[PDB]
Amino acid sequence: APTKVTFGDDTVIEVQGYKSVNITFELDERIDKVLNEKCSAYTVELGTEVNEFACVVADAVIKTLQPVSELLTPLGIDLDEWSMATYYLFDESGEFKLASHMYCSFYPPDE
Amino acid sequence: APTKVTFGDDTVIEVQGYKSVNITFELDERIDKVLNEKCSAYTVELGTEVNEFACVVADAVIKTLQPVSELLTPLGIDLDEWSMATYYLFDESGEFKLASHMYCSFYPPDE
Repeated sequence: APTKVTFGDDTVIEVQGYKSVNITFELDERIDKVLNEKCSAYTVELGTEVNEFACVVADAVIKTLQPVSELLTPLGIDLDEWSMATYYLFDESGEFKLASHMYCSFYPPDE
Repeated sequence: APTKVTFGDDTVIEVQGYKSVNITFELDERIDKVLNEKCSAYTVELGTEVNEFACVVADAVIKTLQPVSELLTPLGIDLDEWSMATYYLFDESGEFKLASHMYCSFYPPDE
């Protein structure tokens, strides 16, 4: 919800805070170069959690690859199987917290 | 369109200016009481013109009176004429410039 700020008089503005998040994809090591081009730019609200931001990134990867579904099957990639995978998003140092540069992978951020 | 403010780092904020407008009605001088109570509070963008503002106040007046349209016919009010009538909005001094307090009437602000 945008925060309404009244300055007295008669004028009222409402602001919303976002953060420009750039994601480097490590999903398949092959089609990652095209994911870092077509669905690598995001802008998320400050109050959002990573568990819910991983969903819009998930929907964007499939919507990016769905038109070219038939050129993925020779590579062994199944969008139906990819549609239900667990997309993890962690910091540049490796932690499930929002940040500028984040990594996307099917596996947790190591240990 | 909300103006985007890049503060460096990765934080982007969207700012949109609005203006609190309350309109004292001069439409019928019998139902002007119930109009000043249920559709006299608006929040308009700083750049909106009055001729376009008159269209949302017009719809808000008819949509306020439509659920009780059958009680307006004994008073001599027909929405089908109000639905197609022309609504003027002017400053406290009779100018076509937005302000906190404006008037609404079927006639221009005198001469």
